[PDB]
Amino acid sequence: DVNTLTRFVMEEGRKARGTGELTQLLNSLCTAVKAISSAVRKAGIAHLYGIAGKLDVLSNDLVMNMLKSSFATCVLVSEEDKHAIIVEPEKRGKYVVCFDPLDGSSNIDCLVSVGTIFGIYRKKSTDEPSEKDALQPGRNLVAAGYALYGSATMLVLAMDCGVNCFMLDPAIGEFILVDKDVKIKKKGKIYSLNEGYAKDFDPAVTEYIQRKKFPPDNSAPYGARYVGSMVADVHRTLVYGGIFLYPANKKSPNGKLRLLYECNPMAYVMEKAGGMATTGKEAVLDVIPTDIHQRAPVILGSPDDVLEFLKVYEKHS
Amino acid sequence: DVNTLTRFVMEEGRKARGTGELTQLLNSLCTAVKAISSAVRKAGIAHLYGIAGVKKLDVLSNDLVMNMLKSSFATCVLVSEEDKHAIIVEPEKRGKYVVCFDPLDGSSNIDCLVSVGTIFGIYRKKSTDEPSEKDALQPGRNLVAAGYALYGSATMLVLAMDCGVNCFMLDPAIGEFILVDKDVKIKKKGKIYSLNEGYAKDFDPAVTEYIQRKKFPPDNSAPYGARYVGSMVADVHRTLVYGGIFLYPANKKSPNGKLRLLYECNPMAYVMEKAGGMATTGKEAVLDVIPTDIHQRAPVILGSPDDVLEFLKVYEKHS
Amino acid sequence: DVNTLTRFVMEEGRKARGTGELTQLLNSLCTAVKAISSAVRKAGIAHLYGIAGKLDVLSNDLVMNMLKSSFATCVLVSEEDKHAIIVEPEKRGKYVVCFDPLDGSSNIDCLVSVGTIFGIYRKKSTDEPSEKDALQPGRNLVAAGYALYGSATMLVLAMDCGVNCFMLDPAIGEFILVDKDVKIKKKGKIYSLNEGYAKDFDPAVTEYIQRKKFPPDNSAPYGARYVGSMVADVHRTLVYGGIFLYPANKKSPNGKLRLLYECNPMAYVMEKAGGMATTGKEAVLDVIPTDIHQRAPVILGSPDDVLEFLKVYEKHS
Amino acid sequence: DVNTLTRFVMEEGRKARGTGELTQLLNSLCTAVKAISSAVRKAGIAHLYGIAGKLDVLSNDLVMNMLKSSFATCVLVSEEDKHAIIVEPEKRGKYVVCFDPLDGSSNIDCLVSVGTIFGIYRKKSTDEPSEKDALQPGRNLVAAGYALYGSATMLVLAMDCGVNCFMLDPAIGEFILVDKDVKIKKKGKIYSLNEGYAKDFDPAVTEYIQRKKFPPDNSAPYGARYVGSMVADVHRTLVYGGIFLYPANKKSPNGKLRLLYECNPMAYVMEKAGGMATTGKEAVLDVIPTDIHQRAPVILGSPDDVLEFLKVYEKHS
Ligand SMILES: O=C(/N=c1/[nH]cc(Br)s1)NS(=O)(=O)c1cccc(Cl)c1
Ligand SMILES: O=C(/N=c1/[nH]cc(Br)s1)NS(=O)(=O)c1cccc(Cl)c1
Ligand SMILES: O=C(/N=c1/[nH]cc(Br)s1)NS(=O)(=O)c1cccc(Cl)c1
Ligand SMILES: O=C(/N=c1/[nH]cc(Br)s1)NS(=O)(=O)c1cccc(Cl)c1
Repeated sequence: DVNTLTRFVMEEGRKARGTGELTQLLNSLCTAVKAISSAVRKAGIAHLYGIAGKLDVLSNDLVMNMLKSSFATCVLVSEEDKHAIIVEPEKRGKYVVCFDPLDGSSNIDCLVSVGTIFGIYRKKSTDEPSEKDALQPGRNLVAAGYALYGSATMLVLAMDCGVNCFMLDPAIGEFILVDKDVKIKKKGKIYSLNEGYAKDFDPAVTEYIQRKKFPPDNSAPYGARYVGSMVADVHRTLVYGGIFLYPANKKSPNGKLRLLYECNPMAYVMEKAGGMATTGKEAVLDVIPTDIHQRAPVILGSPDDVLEFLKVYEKHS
Repeated sequence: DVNTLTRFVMEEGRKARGTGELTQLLNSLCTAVKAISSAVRKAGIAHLYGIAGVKKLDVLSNDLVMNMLKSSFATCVLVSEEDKHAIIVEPEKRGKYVVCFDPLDGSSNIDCLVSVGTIFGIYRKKSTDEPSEKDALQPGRNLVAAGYALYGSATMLVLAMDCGVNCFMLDPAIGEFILVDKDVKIKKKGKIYSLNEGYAKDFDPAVTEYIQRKKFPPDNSAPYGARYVGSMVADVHRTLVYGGIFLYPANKKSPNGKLRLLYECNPMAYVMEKAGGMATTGKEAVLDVIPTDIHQRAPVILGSPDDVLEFLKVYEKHS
Repeated sequence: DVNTLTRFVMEEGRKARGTGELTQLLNSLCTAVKAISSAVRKAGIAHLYGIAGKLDVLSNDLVMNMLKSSFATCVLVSEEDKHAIIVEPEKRGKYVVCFDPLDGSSNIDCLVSVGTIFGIYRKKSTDEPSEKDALQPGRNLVAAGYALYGSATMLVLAMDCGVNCFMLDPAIGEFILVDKDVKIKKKGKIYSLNEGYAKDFDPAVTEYIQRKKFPPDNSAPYGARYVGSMVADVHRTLVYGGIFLYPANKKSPNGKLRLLYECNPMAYVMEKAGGMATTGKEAVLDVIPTDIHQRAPVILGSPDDVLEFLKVYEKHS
Repeated sequence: DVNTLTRFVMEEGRKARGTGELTQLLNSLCTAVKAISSAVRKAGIAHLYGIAGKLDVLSNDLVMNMLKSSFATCVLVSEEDKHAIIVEPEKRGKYVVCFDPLDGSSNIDCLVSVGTIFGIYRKKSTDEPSEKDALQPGRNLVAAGYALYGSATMLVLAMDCGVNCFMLDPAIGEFILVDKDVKIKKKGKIYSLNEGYAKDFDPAVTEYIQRKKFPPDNSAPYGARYVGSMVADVHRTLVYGGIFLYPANKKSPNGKLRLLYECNPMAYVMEKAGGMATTGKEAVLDVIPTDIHQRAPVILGSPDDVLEFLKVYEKHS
């Protein structure tokens, strides 16, 4: 039987006998994603160019509006907003969502794949909601995922039941389930990082990469892929296996990427898919945050590859 | 005024008082590219998943381009990455142009939603003889027109001709290519390098040193950033937009590189040069190589002239 | 607040504290309507004309398959099928659905508006599901409506809460709520029927139509519109007021329109809009059917006009 | 061999060895139509209804700006504008274009089919361009036709070579040629007019219609259809045969439909497809306009139908 994202969320919902609040939130987000996809693919661009005589802002506005009006959220953290948004009393629900509405967008000039990253938490207690409700480790995530706007638009959604991939059929505006209960490869053949900054690498990253290009065990060198758009690189890592790194270098002791709405959601997907995600010192999902916009170093991917990185990291102490 | 691919080509076609054969061919190419875009974006996939309840994308793309160009009445010889021999347009349908194309480059990785693209190169038929494969064995310098469609976050057609490089965005709401960047030029010098470093162990000594300089400059400037989508169209378009360098060079294991000359390297080299950039095999100009085999490979280094020169410096230092 | 069909239905569903079955059915139906729309609008027609080297049947398959896989239905009556379809046991839910997957497709050659009409009942007994479960008077309906594939695609949904119209935004495949709680005008200015067949008219219809064209007082005669496509004429009757007629006569004593999946859901929509629908002898919604494909006469629309028609009808009784 | 509007026009443009100016006019009109089609199908309506927190006017702007920018036109007349628009000198071309950018749009509240109608003349006078330039009889037309935004969008183009029908495939934004060298039936079985004006009909019309309902030879009575939107009524007349009438009445002593951009284009299409269009007095195409917004009575369709009507017009002087 054909399955759609809306249908799959409603049946998972009916199974868990929940109130429907998580379904309303996910459906609202699904609508936002289709709106973002439409804009990203430049639908209606001819009007801008004067046929009848911003994108990251629109993306944020779309996600903000869709979630507020969902009556399922109370606290919203976005890459585009210095402070958490507190949902007005009347539209309040029990969920905290942290999102990146259009990751990769500063490089949209070249039509690079971009994406939307999201993670959903249950609010902490009865206390009037505040920014603190967002300061939660990944381990608390109820659901997470992303929409990649690549050659086609795909939504990846991870929850307790696992990871499922839905392709947007733009002819009908519907996410079709194409990959069920997906699991990452145990070990891959591709590593992904910005090698351009080799100079600043932690000695362990240097040795790990060296092991990829010159294995001392006669096996084939890994290929390298690095798009520079996190959703794109993480998606390829999920689909093909391998390793993706944005490591802590001595000048950036906490990485570049953001914990709340890039690192945590991706780590949740990875683990739900049977891969791993570490900062080097600990599981990404175990980091306890003190700032909504704080950074984290991150290495994720196939378990065999991330265990191999960790083993090297342990050696260098 | 608002300009569209078709408006642009008819406009240029009139300025030069041509027959309209090249215009008819581009129009057809544009129709096939919208159809490839639609399918790449997975419109109608719900039916394949049994919503009511065929072809692989590379095959469909090939059939779309072949069939559009044939029926254009503007072509006589078609070479595709997908077909071993040149296709010889049947006589009733024959025109004066030779097209070499890769109908869906980068498709071997379409499983992870990577940016894919269509690449094309157009030649005037030289000789007087019945058309044949040999007509496609023209050096890059003979190209009347070339470019590519990139099916990325959005769809863009890049069209290069004698008058420069023009970038058209597809508005899928109306199915028009909108001219959004006129007469494009690449930066003299960029801050990105693009190649598969995974295969460093097989690098040409010259490639190894060039890359080491990018990562640890001797003049202590800031090191370049690295990017490699692994899809040529995407890597070459970024090169064109942010400047820098893209490499797919020869080594011992592949003395002639991996990328194809007629339908990948030539068209991208032509684009690069019309945008005032540089494309080299290391020993000669990509555009100057005389082909002997329609599917022959070429090493390619292309991008900002200052990066390409700097690579040649290092390549010369190693003979 | 922006509202969609999915969000609307989940909202009305949580208010009523129902299980979700109705909502899964409406979501499935809505997905089918999007697919019918895309095909009606000829998306992908270039492939059939050879760019690379049934519509009534497809519309039927889309609805049948989406409804079957909704888990919300047990008996399906279609214009297109001789007998009722009984959903296999693993898939059985509580609703009986009666539909016309592509009303008006008869004249789709001239690109006249076509539509999808549906009516939803609850199965009444715990008997094994059979055709008989579809033999309910329209008073028994839980939901009814239609999709109109016209200049735009619109979904009109009637429930106890009233009639709501949703406009499909094809950019994103969401039906947007555009008219809340619609009511028909008390009296209209438009009469709609096939006047070409006047020689066969009942003498009551003849006189009623004669009075529309030749008022006894000094009032404006009525204008006339007849698309010949039932969804289009009914939707116009809904928005502008007036009367639509496909009445009985000597040659066709039970009219020509089908009761289960044409007259009943239009009668329902009309009555929820504060309008009327009669056979001439009784309300359409009170007819007890004995055959799934039985015909009914229908005269519907503004209450003042239908009451007037009934006045004239009775004069010839 | 698949054919598209742009390709067909180029092929035709090359045969006749023309300069390409008309091809640029037509391509520009084709682009305008796709943009109107997309607005009429309400793409991006979600943004108007607050998802991120006038159509005849837009249809007019699209057609005007596309025509102006084509360099192929000098004088433009539009249903929407009081006076002829005189193209600025730097953009001037040789063609005069009369159009109704969105016909039937007054009833679009009910999602009735709408359309775009155009007629194209070569400028005949050597005077500076002015309104007079648009005042030629329809006999002078070089090309005419319409787009019908029905259940799908079709462009109908009529020129010297006859009438051709193109279906818009909105997946790729290309009009695909679907019916070549179209001919209307010699005699039809449907008549089309607003019978609500029966009180104002002159005796010839009244008699003609009587015959359609009560044939004096015991052939089958005609069916009646009247969408009330001219493009739809005329397209059906084209596709199925029969007759479409809009005679004069007390509100419209000179008739209702506009001669320049409603009656001429349709008459031209009708004549090229082997049909007829009359005012009762003379061919619509032979009427010599004096005002750009002047109206005309029109009776058009199958030849044997218009001939039968003209006989009855004769019998009443
Ligand atoms: O969807 C829910 N409940 C429902 N009941 C009926 C319908 Br239709 S949806 N509940 S939940 O939102 O809390 C939930 C629980 C688990 C998984 C999901 Cl994805 C959603
Ligand atoms: O289009 C051409 N001529 C025309 N005549 C009328 C029209 Br409309 S187009 N000629 S060409 O195809 O040979 C040509 C020449 C130069 C540039 C282009 Cl891109 C196309
Ligand atoms: O949807 C229902 N309940 C729900 N619980 C949670 C979600 Br999310 S929907 N109930 S119902 O399907 O029975 C129903 C009841 C009344 C109206 C509607 Cl249109 C739907
Ligand atoms: O198109 C024209 N000429 C051309 N030359 C090359 C191309 Br490509 S089009 N001429 S025309 O515009 O005047 C013309 C003539 C007859 C029919 C048409 Cl529809 C168009």
